[PDB]
Amino acid sequence: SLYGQQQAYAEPFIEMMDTNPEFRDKRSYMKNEHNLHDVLKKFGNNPILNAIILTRSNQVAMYCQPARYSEKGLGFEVRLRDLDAEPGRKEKEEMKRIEDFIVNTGKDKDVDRDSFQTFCKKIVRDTYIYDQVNFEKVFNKNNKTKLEKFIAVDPSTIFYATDKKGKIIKGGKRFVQVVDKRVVASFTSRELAMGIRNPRTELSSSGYGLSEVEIAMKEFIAYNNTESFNDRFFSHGGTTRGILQIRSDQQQSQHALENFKREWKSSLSGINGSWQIPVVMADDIKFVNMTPTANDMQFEKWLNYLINIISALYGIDPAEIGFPNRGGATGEADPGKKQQQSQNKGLQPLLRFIEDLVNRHIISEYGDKYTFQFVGGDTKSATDKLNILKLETQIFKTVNEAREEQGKKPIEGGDIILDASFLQGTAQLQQDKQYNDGKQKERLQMMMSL
Amino acid sequence: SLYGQQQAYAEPFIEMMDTNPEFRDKRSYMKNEHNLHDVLKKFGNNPILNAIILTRSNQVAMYCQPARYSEKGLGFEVRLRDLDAEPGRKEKEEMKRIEDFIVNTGKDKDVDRDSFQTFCKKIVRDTYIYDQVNFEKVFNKNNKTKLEKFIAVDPSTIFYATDKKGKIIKGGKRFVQVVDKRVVASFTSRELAMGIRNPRTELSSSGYGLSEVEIAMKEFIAYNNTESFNDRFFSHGGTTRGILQIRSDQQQSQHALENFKREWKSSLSGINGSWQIPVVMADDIKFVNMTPTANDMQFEKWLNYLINIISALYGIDPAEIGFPNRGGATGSKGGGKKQQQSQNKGLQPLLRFIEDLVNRHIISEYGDKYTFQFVGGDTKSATDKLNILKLETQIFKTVNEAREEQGKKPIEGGDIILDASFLQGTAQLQQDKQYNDGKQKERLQMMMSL
Repeated sequence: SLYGQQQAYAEPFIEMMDTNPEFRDKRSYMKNEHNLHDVLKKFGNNPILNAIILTRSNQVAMYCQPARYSEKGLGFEVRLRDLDAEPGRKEKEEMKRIEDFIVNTGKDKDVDRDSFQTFCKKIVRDTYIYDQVNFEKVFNKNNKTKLEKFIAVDPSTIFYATDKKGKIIKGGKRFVQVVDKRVVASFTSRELAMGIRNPRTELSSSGYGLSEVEIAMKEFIAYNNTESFNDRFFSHGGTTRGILQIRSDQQQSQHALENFKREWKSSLSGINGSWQIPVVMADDIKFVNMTPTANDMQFEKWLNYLINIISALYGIDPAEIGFPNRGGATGEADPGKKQQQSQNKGLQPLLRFIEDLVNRHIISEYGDKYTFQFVGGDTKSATDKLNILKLETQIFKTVNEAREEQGKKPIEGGDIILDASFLQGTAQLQQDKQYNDGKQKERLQMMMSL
Repeated sequence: SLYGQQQAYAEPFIEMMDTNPEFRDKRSYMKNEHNLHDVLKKFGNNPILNAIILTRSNQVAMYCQPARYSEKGLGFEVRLRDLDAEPGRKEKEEMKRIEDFIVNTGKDKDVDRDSFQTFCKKIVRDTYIYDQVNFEKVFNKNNKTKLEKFIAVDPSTIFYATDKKGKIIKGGKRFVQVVDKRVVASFTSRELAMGIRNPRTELSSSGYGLSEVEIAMKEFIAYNNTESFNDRFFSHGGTTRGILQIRSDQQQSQHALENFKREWKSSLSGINGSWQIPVVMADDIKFVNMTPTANDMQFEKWLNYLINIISALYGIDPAEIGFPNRGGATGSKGGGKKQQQSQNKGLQPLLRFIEDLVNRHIISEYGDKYTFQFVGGDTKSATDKLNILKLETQIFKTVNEAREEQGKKPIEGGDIILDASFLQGTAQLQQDKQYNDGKQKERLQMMMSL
């Protein structure tokens, strides 16, 4: 079973003829092809796809540092799940250790290992080429329970392992690594993550993703063709403006024509000849125009159309990558702005996907009490914090509580709210005390008299 | 019966010739087709349809996490139905357990199981391809009453089961799974959900949905044809600008013409030849133009029109997906309001549909006291909460009640509202008390004197 024991079938009921009994082939949507990722790998140098991958991964890279150490507060943090909990002395250190582990991408620091930044850039590129992310988790050899490293692995080499009965293996070696169409390694679900953004219920999809490169492939071909078309004007074309037809009773001999070419170039070529006019006394002279007087690129609208569609599949603004956004007219609790809508639509899903992968696979080694999240900045300058506390000191905080939150010594005459009504209250209660004191003393004096 | 015992017929009275006695065929609206879902499956790779499915499912994916743990408040929550109730100590834990179950998509955590995010993306894709969502509910083997997992199922495999009398089964195994036109599984209403967005009263609709892909199918075909037309200029066309007609008493031999081609390319081709002009002394020379001097894509308006219709059926702005908008040329205005309206107009129906499905099928296992809802954020920052409490402390709250809500010890001189009128009242009442004390003591002393 793919997920677990179920009475509904989740895989093709009849075993399709995979080339190998041991793993499920990555069939194209129409099953016209069985090695789809070897097709898609050919597009990894596409300039548009690479512009998207680079812009997205550059945006992502800003979060990669811990917010804890980043004075602007931008980055990620590891936090307790419950907002109501106060972390214990050991929990704060364990969270700092997990943060450090993530930063180093492993237990010890080692310059030979990817940083978290390099890891994230890798898996972003892999998502947008293959729609398949894999990274291996390597546990300590002496203690299988102790994680030491996680490293991203080439997704084109990772396949679901299949039983001889054509069923996908669960609980065992769920995954195999295949090179030259032989299995070179195998992994359990414990040892290898797989992440997919575009899941399908389709039985024959066999749990694999769905690349936008597959969907947009016709568009990519059309784009490539129009680029080659426009370039071949110079590379292969005839740029010749026209033919100068000179006509007489008989064609000139080749010798005559070649010394006429010499008179021409010696009299009219370059800057030196540039404004002279030839006089020619042929019987008739005609010039046939074979090209437009002013050439420019063709099919520009076609290009914009194609690129707009590809951008809509990837969820990016064409104008963010130097193209017209067809239709223009750009579309929160914050007073945000139109562009931020595009930023958000592009950015939060990818970050959330990465968060999901990290939470499921790494933090889960430390148990569910912790959470990994990326966090944006805050609008909490000294001015804003002082305004907030200026209200809390009216509503809640005595001077000394405020000072204590700063670590500043309490002062005699603190422990009061800074409101005149509070003082009128305390002056009332003081008078009340002095009155009750008088009343009780005179009562006592009368009782002693009686 | 389809719904229940009723005297109005809800199904075709005469049994239509279904291919199999055991299940109801998914006939097309006109009954022109009996295998409708195998028709629609061919469109699941359409770039427009996939752009819509991906944008919608990316929008939905943000809500999958619990709001409880999300400091911005965005996500979902499990809640008591009544807003007036206060949850008991055990109810809070039961709600947390149900939330955890939903997040994990099952009782235990298991990296091999779909997350809720993957489930939602799946069922969104299924709604927008088939207008049919199915997921199986798996109960504990020892206790059939205890739910363990829910898993999304391929909607193309799920059919209504029919009695030998051609009536749809109720109370029994209402559903069957059919693969290769044999029944591989069966389900009760307890074990399988079905969700439909586009219901019909039409008797022959037999309880199935209605995909927008079926309605728009002509438009999709026209789209495909216009795309092929525009692409075939490069793939198959003659791009040849024109014919250079040279004419003389007799055509040149092939040898002469081929060494004329050699003179031509050796003198005029590429950048190297780019600005030279040939002189030719044929009797007459003509150039016949066969194409426009400037080619571009054709039928662009037709494309915009088609995609506008498809977007209007799906309820999405074409500008959201990279097309000019005509239905709202110059956008729309009145009611950030433009963004808010467009976003919610797309998103809220699908979210409400998922909520309804979850409430009916999952939460109902725990009884009607609870509800599952997606919840947006709120503008309830510390600033807003402090403003609110700054009013409540004038209207309701003494300093000490506020401090208690913070868990901070009450202070002598609290128990007062921070309004000067309240203190002026209490200052009056104190004097009133001192007067009544004097009056009563002097009354008693006078009575004792008399």
